[PDB]
Amino acid sequence: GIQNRVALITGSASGMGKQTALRFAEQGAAVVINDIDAEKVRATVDEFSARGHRVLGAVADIGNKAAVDGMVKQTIDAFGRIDILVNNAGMERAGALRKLSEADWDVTINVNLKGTFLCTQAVHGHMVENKHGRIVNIASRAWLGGAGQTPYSSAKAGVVGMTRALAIELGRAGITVNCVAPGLIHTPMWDELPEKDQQFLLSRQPTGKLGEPDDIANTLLFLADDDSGFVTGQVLYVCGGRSLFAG
Amino acid sequence: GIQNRVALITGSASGMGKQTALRFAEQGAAVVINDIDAEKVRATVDEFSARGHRVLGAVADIGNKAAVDGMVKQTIDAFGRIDILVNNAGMERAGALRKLSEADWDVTINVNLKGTFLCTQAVHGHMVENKHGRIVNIASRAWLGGAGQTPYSSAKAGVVGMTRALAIELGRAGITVNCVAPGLIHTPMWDELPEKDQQFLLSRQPTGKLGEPDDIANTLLFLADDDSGFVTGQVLYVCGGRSLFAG
Amino acid sequence: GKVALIVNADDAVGEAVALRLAGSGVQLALAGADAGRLDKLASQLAGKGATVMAVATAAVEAGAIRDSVAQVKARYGRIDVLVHNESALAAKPLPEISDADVGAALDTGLAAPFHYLRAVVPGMREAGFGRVVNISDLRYLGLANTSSVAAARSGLFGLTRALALESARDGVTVNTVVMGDVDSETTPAAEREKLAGGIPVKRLGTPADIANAVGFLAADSSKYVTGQTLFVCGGKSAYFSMSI
Amino acid sequence: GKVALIVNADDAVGEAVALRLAGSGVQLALAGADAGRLDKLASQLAGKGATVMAVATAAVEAGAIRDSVAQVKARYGRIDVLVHNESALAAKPLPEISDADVGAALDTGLAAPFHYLRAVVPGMREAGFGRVVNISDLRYLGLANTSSVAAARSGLFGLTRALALESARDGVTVNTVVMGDVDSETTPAAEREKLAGGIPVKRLGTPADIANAVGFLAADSSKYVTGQTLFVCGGKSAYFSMSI
Ligand SMILES: NC(=O)c1ccc[n+]([C@@H]2O[C@H](COP(=O)([O-])OP(=O)(O)OC[C@H]3O[C@@H](n4cnc5c(N)ncnc54)[C@H](O)[C@@H]3O)[C@@H](O)[C@H]2O)c1
Ligand SMILES: NC(=O)c1ccc[n+]([C@@H]2O[C@H](COP(=O)([O-])OP(=O)(O)OC[C@H]3O[C@@H](n4cnc5c(N)ncnc54)[C@H](O)[C@@H]3O)[C@@H](O)[C@H]2O)c1
Repeated sequence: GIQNRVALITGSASGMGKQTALRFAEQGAAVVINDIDAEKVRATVDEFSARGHRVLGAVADIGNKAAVDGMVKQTIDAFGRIDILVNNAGMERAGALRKLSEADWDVTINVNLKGTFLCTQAVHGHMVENKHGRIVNIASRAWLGGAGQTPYSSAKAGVVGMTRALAIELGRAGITVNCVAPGLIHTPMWDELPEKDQQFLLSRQPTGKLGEPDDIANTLLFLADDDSGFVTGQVLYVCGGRSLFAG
Repeated sequence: GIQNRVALITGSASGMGKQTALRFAEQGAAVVINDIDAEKVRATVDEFSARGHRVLGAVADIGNKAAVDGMVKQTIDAFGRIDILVNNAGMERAGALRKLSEADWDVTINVNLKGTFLCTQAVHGHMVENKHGRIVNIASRAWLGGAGQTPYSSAKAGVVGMTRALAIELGRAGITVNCVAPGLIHTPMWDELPEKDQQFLLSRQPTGKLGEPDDIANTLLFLADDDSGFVTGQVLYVCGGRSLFAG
Repeated sequence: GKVALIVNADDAVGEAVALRLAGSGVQLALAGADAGRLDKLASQLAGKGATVMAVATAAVEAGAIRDSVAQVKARYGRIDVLVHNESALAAKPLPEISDADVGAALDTGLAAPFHYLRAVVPGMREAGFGRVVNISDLRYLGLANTSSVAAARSGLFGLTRALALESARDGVTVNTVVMGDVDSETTPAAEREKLAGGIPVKRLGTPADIANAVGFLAADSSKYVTGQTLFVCGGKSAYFSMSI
Repeated sequence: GKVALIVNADDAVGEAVALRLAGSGVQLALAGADAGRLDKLASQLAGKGATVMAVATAAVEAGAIRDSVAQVKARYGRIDVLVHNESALAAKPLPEISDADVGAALDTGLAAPFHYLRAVVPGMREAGFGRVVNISDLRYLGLANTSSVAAARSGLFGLTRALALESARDGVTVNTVVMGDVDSETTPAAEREKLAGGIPVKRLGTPADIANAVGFLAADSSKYVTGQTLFVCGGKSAYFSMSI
């Protein structure tokens, strides 16, 4: 289990990150709700506290080192330790190679790849002190390559290399570093779409059904578990088989 | 073959990049020597033309978009086309996670990952018009993860994802996008070592011998060949088998 | 997700898998070659309160395997979970590899698990629920002096993924747990100290480590995870190309 | 004055490989099941000026393979290059797979090439030079309705890498060319446009594409490239997890 562990989930004020935080809190963890959206932070913190959960809001642009350090300080002041870090905050600017602005590239790299580097760096020293840590990075099936997704594929593939490098380096300190690569997941974007969009993608799913945020939360609960200390350096797809062939 | 193809090799004023340019020119190609070291560009350009090779020097910081665009414009003014691009320019800032400055990260990413993105973007439109292109990116065995190499492993892993993404996207335009991951290669650094170190590393080489710069040049010659238009999206290790198990 | 068959349950990993699954209320069927060891295991599990049956069988021929499966289905009426623990294989340098060493490795290492999957997957797709977990090890990636083991284990990679895709629509998942180095209490302390140094987490794996990953993949809620090659290795798999 | 054995040379891919190597001055030995096809191919190659011998054989048993190997080494005195072109295998949904379908796929797809490697690899290590190129296809990764093919082809992944590491010190390399979709002039034109649409370069592969990759790996200068799984697929392998 993860009873009495402290979990920092970046970008967890909405979407699957929030659902991962909820399920973590329900399984006995103190959760830090993070987002760059300070109002989404407060709303989720309020929601969780009402549900009886041990929760702290930590507003910070995880792409900014100073903001990241303040988040980690706020977490340590509050809970005294950081047992689990889920680098869930991410974003994408996509487009044909010729249409990608330098800014489309810089930001996708900054949030997904550097942000994951900044949070992992700022947190790991505390896990070293406690001789226990779980770092799980959220990548994507798109690290395998997606047309029109040069920045996203580059960034999330970089997250895969970081996962492998740090799994090797931090293992001796009792820290595991793993990566979850979600395929296609039922999201608010999805519910705000027109039918014809939906029916093409579903047709590309081996299960014929969409994955749900709980599928991600449940997979992350496994990797974060106290019992999963011998699992590290892994890239685990939550795709319903789509990652086996995405053509 | 590659007779009378135009090849832009980033970071080819010294080291393996330099030697790939020489072998490319010897096989009939027009080569653009690029580096940030303007004196090494001049000396190498001097060396090459003396050998009778069609060569152009293009000093430019591959991490700077304007410098890259000026490089490509100079290349197009000189040779009218760019058939082959080798993203060989690279560097590394390494160290334990806690010891990595924010600048250690930013530069490794900028040169290796963004630099490869900038050159690929600026060149690919010319290959689209010519309905022919060969893009080869130099990654590293360390994209699989290396202790103390978080930035390098992250950056080069990102190059692998970019290779896959653009192999998918640019294929319809007659452009292949491949990646070479060099293992251990005899470099000037190598000679800067004591026997006791040297004999440890070699012993971890399955062949028991070092790779030489020609090993990369020849693999690059294969991927760039006119005959290799159906090879794309590949990560080819030039490691003497060390990449099969690097533990 | 109430019934599970553990093939080759008669070793320390099989025991640990049985304990984890029984711990979650799963009814168990334990197949293996060593009836003595199998019965002792069933006795212990029943003694703790688990529903369990044993089936002695050292078979690799398809017909015998289908029979074993039928026994289980006779008792429980369904197989929700199939865990194929690997059988021991002799790793040897190429020169020491005989014509029969090749055939045996393929039969016990690859054909046998295939036959189990053929006997169980159709049932699972028909019932609309299935969790298949293949237990392999790092030799499938290929190391010196393991060619006959590597050839057999390596076949499970494409096999599991092929059937994962073939069965996906009918609520079945097929995944692989790849064991790294597992402590055994018959290994010399000197080969433990040497092996642990080469593992990033600096310890050997335990059978419980393996069962924990198997239990995750077999859970009712792991319905969107299929075709996976999950290493339980302490990080040693990060040293291999093509493990991701 | 280099010598190469092409197993299953009696198809369009085998022809193209033979032509590429002959173009580089390699002395050729062609093994295959269709002696008629082999003789015609050797006749054409001799007609173009190549040094070539043929050896008919539809064998999957080791002894017969070792003999075929003996014939070649009698003529040339050494085998510097071994290219194992894959033999056709029928992919079918799981229900249509019989007990003998499993054994046959393994025998020709995995056991037979293994036997060729055992008969040739030791010689290469003794002479200090060897180039082994296994030709597989995308089904080794596992697709729906290919389980019997995938199990066999997938075994070559660990097998090739195992012997690559085992032979590295003696100047031998073992690599794999994985074929994507290759045109064959018996596919329906509607399946050419259908397949080509799903390939990033938007065309089917040719036998020459495959031979170009085989010729690179077999070249004298590819002495530092070993254990590789090189896809010649037009980019279609980029859609698979675990192809890198
Ligand atoms: N089907 C999918 O949604 C899908 C598929 C593959 C991968 N992923 C990845 O999963 C993760 C989350 O999925 P999602 O659907 O919720 O995407 P999302 O757009 O909803 O982003 C998740 C949260 O991250 C926050 N965020 C963005 N930038 C931030 C920053 N600099 N600092 C702090 N917070 C920031 C956002 O406010 C948002 O609430 C992402 O990393 C995404 O790349 C999602
Ligand atoms: N044994 C090895 O050296 C080895 C091993 C694995 C990978 N690699 C990679 O292969 C490539 C070449 O290897 P190398 O040893 O010759 O590296 P190197 O640093 O010695 O040479 C690369 C050249 O690129 C130049 N360059 C051009 N533009 C630059 C820019 N914007 N920023 C920084 N430098 C710029 C550098 O001045 C340098 O001369 C690198 O990408 C390296 O990461 C090398």
